[PDB]
Amino acid sequence: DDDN
Amino acid sequence: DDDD
Amino acid sequence: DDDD
Amino acid sequence: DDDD
Amino acid sequence: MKILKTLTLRGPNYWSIRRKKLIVMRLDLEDLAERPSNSIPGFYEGLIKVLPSLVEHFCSPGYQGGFLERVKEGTYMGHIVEHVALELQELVGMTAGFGRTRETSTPGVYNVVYEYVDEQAGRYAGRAAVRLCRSLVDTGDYPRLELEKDLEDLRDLGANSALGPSTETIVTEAEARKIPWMLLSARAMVQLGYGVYQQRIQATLSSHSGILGVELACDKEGTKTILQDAGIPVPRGTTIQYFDDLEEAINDVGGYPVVIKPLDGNHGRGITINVRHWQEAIAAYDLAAEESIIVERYYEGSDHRVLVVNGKLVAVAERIPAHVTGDGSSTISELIEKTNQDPNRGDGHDNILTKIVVNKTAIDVMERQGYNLDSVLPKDEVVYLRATANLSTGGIAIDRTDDIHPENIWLMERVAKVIGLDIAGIDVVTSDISKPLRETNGVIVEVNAAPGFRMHVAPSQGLPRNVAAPVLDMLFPPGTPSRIPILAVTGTNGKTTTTRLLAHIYRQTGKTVGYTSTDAIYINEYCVEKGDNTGPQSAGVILRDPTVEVAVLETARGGILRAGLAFDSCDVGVVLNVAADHLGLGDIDTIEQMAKVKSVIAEVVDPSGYAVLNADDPLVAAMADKVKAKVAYFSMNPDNPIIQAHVRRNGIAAVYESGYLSILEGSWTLRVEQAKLIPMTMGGMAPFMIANALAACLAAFVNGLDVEVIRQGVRTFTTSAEQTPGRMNLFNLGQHHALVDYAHNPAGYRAVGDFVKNWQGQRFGVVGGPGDRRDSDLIELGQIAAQVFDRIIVKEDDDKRGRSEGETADLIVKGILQENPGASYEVILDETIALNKALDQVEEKGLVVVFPESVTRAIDLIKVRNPI
Amino acid sequence: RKIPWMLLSARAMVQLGYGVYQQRIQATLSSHSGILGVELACDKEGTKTILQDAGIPVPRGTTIQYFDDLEEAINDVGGYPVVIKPLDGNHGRGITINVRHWQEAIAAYDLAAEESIIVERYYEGSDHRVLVVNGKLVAVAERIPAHVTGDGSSTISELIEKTNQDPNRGDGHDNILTKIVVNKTAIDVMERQGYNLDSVLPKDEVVYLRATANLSTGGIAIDRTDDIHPENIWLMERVAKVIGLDIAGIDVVTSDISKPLRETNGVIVEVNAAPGFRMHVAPSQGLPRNVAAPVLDMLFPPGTPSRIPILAVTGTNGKTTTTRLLAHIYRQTGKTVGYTSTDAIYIN
Amino acid sequence: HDNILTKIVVNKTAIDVMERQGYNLDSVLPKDEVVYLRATANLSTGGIAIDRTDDIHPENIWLMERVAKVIGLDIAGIDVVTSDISKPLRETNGVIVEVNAAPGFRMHVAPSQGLPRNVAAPVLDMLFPPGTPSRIPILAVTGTNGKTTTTRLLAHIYRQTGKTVGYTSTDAIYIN
Ligand SMILES: Nc1ncnc2c1ncn2[C@@H]1O[C@H](COP(=O)(O)OP(=O)(O)OP(=O)(O)O)[C@@H](O)[C@H]1O
Ligand SMILES: Nc1ncnc2c1ncn2[C@@H]1O[C@H](COP(=O)(O)OP(=O)(O)OP(=O)(O)O)[C@@H](O)[C@H]1O
Ligand SMILES: Nc1ncnc2c1ncn2[C@@H]1O[C@H](COP(=O)(O)OP(=O)(O)OP(=O)(O)O)[C@@H](O)[C@H]1O
Ligand SMILES: Nc1ncnc2c1ncn2[C@@H]1O[C@H](COP(=O)(O)OP(=O)(O)OP(=O)(O)O)[C@@H](O)[C@H]1O
Ligand SMILES: Nc1ncnc2c1ncn2[C@@H]1O[C@H](COP(=O)(O)OP(=O)(O)OP(=O)(O)O)[C@@H](O)[C@H]1O
Ligand SMILES: [Mg+2]
Ligand SMILES: [Mg+2]
Ligand SMILES: [Mg+2]
Ligand SMILES: [Mg+2]
Repeated sequence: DDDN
Repeated sequence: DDDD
Repeated sequence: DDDD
Repeated sequence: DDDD
Repeated sequence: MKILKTLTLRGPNYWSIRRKKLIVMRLDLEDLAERPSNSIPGFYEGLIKVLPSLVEHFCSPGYQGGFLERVKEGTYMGHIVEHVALELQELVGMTAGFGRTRETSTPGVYNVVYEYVDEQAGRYAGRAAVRLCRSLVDTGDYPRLELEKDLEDLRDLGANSALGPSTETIVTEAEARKIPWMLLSARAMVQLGYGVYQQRIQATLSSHSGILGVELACDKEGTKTILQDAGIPVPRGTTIQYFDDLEEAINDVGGYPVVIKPLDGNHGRGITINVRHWQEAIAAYDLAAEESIIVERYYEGSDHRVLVVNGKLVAVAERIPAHVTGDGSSTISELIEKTNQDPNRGDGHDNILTKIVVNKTAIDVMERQGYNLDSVLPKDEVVYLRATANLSTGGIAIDRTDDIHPENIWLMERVAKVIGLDIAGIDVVTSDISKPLRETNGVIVEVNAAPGFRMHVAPSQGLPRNVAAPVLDMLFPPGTPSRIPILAVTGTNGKTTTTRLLAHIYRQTGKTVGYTSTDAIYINEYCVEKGDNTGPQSAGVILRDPTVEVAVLETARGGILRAGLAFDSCDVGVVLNVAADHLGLGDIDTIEQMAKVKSVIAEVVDPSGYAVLNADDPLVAAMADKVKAKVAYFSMNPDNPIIQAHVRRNGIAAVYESGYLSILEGSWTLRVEQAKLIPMTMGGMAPFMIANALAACLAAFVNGLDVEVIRQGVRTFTTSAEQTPGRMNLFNLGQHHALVDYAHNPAGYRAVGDFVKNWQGQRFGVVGGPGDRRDSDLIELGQIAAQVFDRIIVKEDDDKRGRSEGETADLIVKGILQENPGASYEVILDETIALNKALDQVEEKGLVVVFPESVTRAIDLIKVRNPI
Repeated sequence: RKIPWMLLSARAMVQLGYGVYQQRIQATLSSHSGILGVELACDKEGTKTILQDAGIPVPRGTTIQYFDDLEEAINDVGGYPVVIKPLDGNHGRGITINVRHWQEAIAAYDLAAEESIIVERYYEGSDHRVLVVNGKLVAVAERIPAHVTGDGSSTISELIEKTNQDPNRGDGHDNILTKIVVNKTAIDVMERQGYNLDSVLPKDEVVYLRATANLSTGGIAIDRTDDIHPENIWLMERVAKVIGLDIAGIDVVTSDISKPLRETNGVIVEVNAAPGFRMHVAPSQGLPRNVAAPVLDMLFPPGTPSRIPILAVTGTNGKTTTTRLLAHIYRQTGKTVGYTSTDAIYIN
Repeated sequence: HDNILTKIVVNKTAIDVMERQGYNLDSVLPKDEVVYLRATANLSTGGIAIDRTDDIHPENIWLMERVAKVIGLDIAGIDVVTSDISKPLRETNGVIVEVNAAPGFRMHVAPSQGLPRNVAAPVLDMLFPPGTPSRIPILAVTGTNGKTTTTRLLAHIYRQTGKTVGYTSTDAIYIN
């Protein structure tokens, strides 16, 4: 996943 | 087994 | 069962 | 005597 | 109507701080967006006849029927899909009424937000509302069969996820006491508390229940042996291994009034309680013989249950089996129908008592008493319909907690301690609980590990008891914490740097410190996981970890917008800055909206805690009026009017003054250290590093650390290459320097540019600009480089080539020549070993600033030149 | 340590200490071992789920409920070098550790099928046992299965007779090591290696006679307690705390215990509640460890008593009167006082 | 105390101090020559005080703390003569001249050079250590009728916990  |  |  |  | 995207939020979020459980649906109104109900004949009458309860819905009008005052004057399906999803959940017993609709993107796409109770039931209701609403704008009705089946699916979805009643009881009290809780991924366990203070429960077992105690309690022969060797009264009895020795056993036991049980334990099966004759013993035997304690003396009295929690008595209740009485000269079948109509009787747990059921077992129990269904009872005669008591079979439970004799209290507590169980149910047979068991000739029959609670929290007679409170008091004793400190850091730029420094400072106190960043998850300098670990799923790894004493978490807007915050509340909330990054994503187009996302951290700080705000930032300082917590401020200018007004009211602020980083506490000034002596700050020449240091120092201070600890922490902190790659990596190559950094939004280009301006060396060269995935801010970058560098060479033709070829470089050249067309404006395009290798074009003590697409390559190539 | 002890009348338990300071043990379980922890440790799927959600390295694998889906499972796992186990836990039975071919998977499957974790990636390395007692590491030992080596150009049956005469080998617990027994299972293990009893081994070639290590079957145990890397120590202690067990045995597969598990690509295979001690107190190589001392230190922490005061009264005349008065005096301090006399046994 | 510093007063004692230095009131001084008008320092006589708290060497810190402990005083002023407070006293040949019980604070809370220090905070921290109370529970009872009866019952209930309970009524003042 990507959290930004 | 639970709740004896 | 013991001594696993 | 105080404040030495 | 099409659904494009669905998000489930679990925790404080953008839409609401208190409404933690929300579903956000991105709904595409391909049709209907052009037809505001009046344009859809029949779409008023069909909706009200299908869902007649939709009068209880209010909208802008504060009226019953406020929803229905509209509908005919449409809302373009906003409100209608929203209200239908909420009502479909209400119709099956799940209560949720918060909701909102907002238009986004291009016309016709809406964000529909509604409250849920159960996660799957919530999403189901959303999809069902869309189908119902789309049928009624096609035709004038919705077939009842397609409504009833959906209501049936919602009832099952919300049933499958339910906690059992013993866990609901503990959890409800835990919430009243502000103890956080989580479900775990295995064996139906629930976690209570964070970090080193966590406890686990499962139903009526807990982290304090020992295995030796629980196993002994399940061994009936073992239990009896241990208790009689302690001087505790138990039934007299023996053993027969399925030989016809029944007639011999009664010689040791005391004659015929005996109890015959299956030798093993397989529910209440094959048991005769009061054997009166030899042939009865044989029939009991033949049933006992079905399984793998067979002749016990029978004792007279009532069946009492005693609950002991921590070696201390909590509750006592008397249990009686289902029965009817001679309430006039009526028959048994008439008496059963008369009392089975009592309003307190029904199925499941929706009542106190349940229904009496006549079956072959009721007939067998009545035959032994000399009665059958058509028999008329003598006045006040009682007939039992069951052999044993149980609320689930129609019996009753009477609270007798205040009638138990002091000696009996002492004995019950001693029994639990002898068998080694914390939470225990003790089964006692006695004619009078108010007299000592030795005088009434009573006995202790069974000790049960992990007992249930319905009979004590919902008795049929007497007053209900709060059973959970004594359990939580042993798990979380008075005066002790259930939480560890949480320091949450957010803002557009500077989070990772601030997070590593703050964790470093706490670590100097010798505690275990866990933290999450965009690079990895760490505990005391060991890496647990690598990759972008911001967001609620990573925060959970630290909070569930049994060794962590302090949690420091960088928080990003991706995590907030996609799933909410993982922790509900915190002690320190730090907001560093708001800037125009990530606009257009996540339905946030403006800076005013971006500020509402960042303010989520400030608004979840516990009232006893602090919010740390940047007084030099007009969007951030303004958050002070939403915060319920105390407010502390930091700034790079001691004369900032906010700071002055604040310290005059005895607040706390951190400012940069006279070369020092200092804390203003009321009228007193505390100097921590000099900017030039703190290694993360490049000799005091990087104002953005100073601001990040002030925020870390102030957060540590307001949360109770001493100044000396803070000084030690700032002095020993480093941000060298390969620890913080791409973040101010300055390389020394003889009389020459090169700097590798990785800006994104314009604020990072200005922050680096100020470092460069202070470089009292020779030429200032830059070897780059933006990639192809930026919006129209290429000119702004060119304008920034134009006034900071005297050697500007463009390489914006990277390998990714997100758009065409060299157009990005062409736009940068346009921008840089707009402000200062006298800096050798070469465009070379290549950025592998072409422009980032051409360092020999810069004289001694000049500085080369590199903005690579890939940091890994930039810091590899610079090493080929053998740096110091 | 002068701690009094007694046997109890039920379930083979032993009591340590008197009155309010008593503790109970049973084999390797104690009064400090929680039930939730012990049950989780016996649930292999549950254990794996809890540990991977904590960032702890475990084997990659899947589930097949006795359907011939073996060929599909290898697609998620990583190809043919896999481990096939009985789905349930019924001793070391029906297990193939290194499956190399499709038909082998089927034979393994047919044995796995006997019971009620079926395709796991196979990892290379030695089998190490780590003992943790109170959230703190106590001992580490490397286990190797019964084997013979190419100690000159001799046959396997000759090599077995040569080493099975070693004076440190014998029955029960009267020795350190035990005897090597050739049976149909030794033959099956040797066939997979390309050898049989009359085969001559190349110098220093090793042939295993058993699939798994165990001192009771003729294997060996080497103490490696002082060779374990600080990061690996940290991880092992964290594993015991995550699964909630005080005394735990952790089974680790790795090629080198002196390097971090993430660098050697090692895994944690099993967490065992209530482990035995022979391999740590009587190793075949290395120095013996006092395993009990860390256990008694958690049960009876330094500085605390294991006994309650005892006042014994005797003599021809006056005992009962003196006994009741003395008990009465102590009782004025608010303590629980128990006493025995010729009339009765009383507590408070 | 309406200022930081006070006035310089010329008197017979200023004259005596200047005579020993070879100067008098009409003398012209060489550039940067310093003439003292008093034998000893004191803010109340027109001298100055400079904060040097952050310039003291770790060994000197250790020695000063040991001196207070040897003489048995909690709050103490120690008079030290040295040419350089940043070097160990054994290297600069410095001495400890006097230990003063119960010292004053003006020179530390209102210095003429350097930053002011919050001297009181370390005193209150020893008297009322962190985490401890400075107050006892107070239960105040009022109203037109029933006060005395309510007061005696409430005091009786608290007393069952074994604490010392004091109370006042219209009849008397009682303790336990
Ligand atoms: N010796 C006895 N004298 C009188 N009543 C007894 C005697 N032994 C058991 N009972 C009662 O008869 C019932 C039998 O339950 P038992 O003690 O066998 O436990 P169990 O096997 O868990 O069954 P259940 O679930 O029905 O309680 C209980 O209501 C108990 O109170
Ligand atoms: N306070 C600041 N204001 C403006 N720019 C800053 C500030 N601090 C750092 N920067 C610049 O922005 C860059 C962002 O680095 P950092 O990793 O600290 O950002 P972040 O906001 O934590 O991360 P991300 O954008 O990856 O979520 C820094 O390398 C620097 O160039
Ligand atoms: N994925 C794997 N890769 C390599 N070796 C493995 C793997 N899984 C298990 N083993 C090893 O194979 C053996 C199988 O034991 P397993 O883990 O199945 O435990 P068990 O059922 O208690 O059996 P046993 O009593 O033989 O240990 C052990 O020696 C273990 O170290
Ligand atoms: N110190 C004494 N010396 C001689 N006679 C005593 C003394 N104390 C008691 N007696 C007498 O002896 C009797 C024995 O009473 P007591 O129950 O105290 O004796 P005991 O020795 O404790 O008991 P027992 O003989 O039953 O074991 C007393 O009732 C009294 O008459
Ligand atoms: N709650 C009440 N409401 C009304 N009258 C009360 C109440 N309690 C007591 N009284 C009456 O008023 C009288 C006042 O007695 P008490 O000493 O308790 O009064 P007080 O208000 O405490 O005293 P004082 O008026 O002397 O300051 C009692 O004797 C009784 O007759
Ligand atoms: Mg960002
Ligand atoms: Mg970051
Ligand atoms: Mg006697
Ligand atoms: Mg009064």
